[PDB]
Amino acid sequence: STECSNLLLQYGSFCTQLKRALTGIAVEQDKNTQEVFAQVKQIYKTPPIK
Amino acid sequence: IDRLITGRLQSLQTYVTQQLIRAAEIRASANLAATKMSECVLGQSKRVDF
Repeated sequence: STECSNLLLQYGSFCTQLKRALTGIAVEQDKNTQEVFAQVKQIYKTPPIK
Repeated sequence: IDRLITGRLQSLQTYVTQQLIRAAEIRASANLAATKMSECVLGQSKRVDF
């Protein structure tokens, strides 16, 4: 809708702030996954004899 | 003036809420730094990768 978009432009930078917060949330989850599992330098392999 | 007052109050409350969340994160990091100073500078640590 063009009229609603032009009326939404009269408000501040709210939707820049809500877009910036969710991107910071979404980038943070990859850091959470990286901090727990990627603690080992080399991908080790087990011997065939078990 | 009522419309402008409502908009500025909403913006300032958004700023205060974001500051509270950032302050909680900073306090958690400060507690971690205090624990690291107490356990690693003032003594020898047996915890792995601490």
